[PDB]
Amino acid sequence: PKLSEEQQRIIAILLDAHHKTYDPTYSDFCQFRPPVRVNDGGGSVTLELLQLSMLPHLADLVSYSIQKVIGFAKMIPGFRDLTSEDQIVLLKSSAIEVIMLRSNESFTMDDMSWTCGNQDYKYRVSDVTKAGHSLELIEPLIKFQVGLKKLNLHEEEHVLLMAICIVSPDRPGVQDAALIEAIQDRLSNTLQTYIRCRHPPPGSHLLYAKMIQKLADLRSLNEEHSKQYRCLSFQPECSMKLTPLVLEVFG
Ligand SMILES: CCC(CC)(c1ccc(OC[C@@H](O)C(C)(C)C)c(C)c1)c1cc(C)c(C(=O)Nc2nnn[nH]2)s1
Repeated sequence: PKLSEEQQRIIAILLDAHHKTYDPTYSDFCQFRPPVRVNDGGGSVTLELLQLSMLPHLADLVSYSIQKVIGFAKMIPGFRDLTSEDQIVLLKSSAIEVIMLRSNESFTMDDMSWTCGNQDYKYRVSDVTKAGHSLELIEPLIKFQVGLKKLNLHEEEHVLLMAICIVSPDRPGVQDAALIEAIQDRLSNTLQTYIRCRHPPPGSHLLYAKMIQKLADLRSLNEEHSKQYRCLSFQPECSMKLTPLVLEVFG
């Protein structure tokens, strides 16, 4: 097969959008409220909810990340042709899934952590539980990160996957499903063609089907995250540890 001029333009736009919305040096992380790691009885749920020591830092990180996702989405070919109602629905419903995809670049299989520079910005299972989450979310999240890392995606495939994730016509509340489907089909066809033309074997074997499966896995992680966020919101005064953007997107 062959990538058309339009498909190559779409790829060039998305790579550029990524380069403009992802900092591989994590230079802004020092501006977030500082990470706090204290004694909590070996990860006791009770003391983790009493302290929520990692919540202001990780809420700042997710809020920064939603801002970058918004910036990326604005550059997706066709996204600005949608109504403001469809843009909000797509952005709110995909935000945590795109964050999970984005975070894979800093994820390392050496020690199963997200290494964003200094050991202060090295995140593990323990840090997520220190923000109030339980193993029902962080165990399959780690499983997803490893699974995605083993795909060894080209940057072109990585940007196309995040773009396909955002522009999903099957999100609850979407009005113009037909226009969203036409945008995603253009992106999905660009991806299938890219894999056939540029991805060499063995890595290319059933890669499109594996990428689509990661999108289904992301929906299940989104529902679990949404359940965990509701339980965290029952904790008195925890909203003051969040941000207006995080409260709007997840509330
Ligand atoms: C995806 C995993 C992880 C692990 C620390 C994460 C953070 C907060 C989390 O929960 C907190 C939320 O539930 C609240 C309550 C809404 C705040 C959860 C469940 C996971 C992130 C790691 C990195 C590097 C991320 C990021 O954003 N990477 C980026 N962005 N830009 N450049 N690098 S996110």
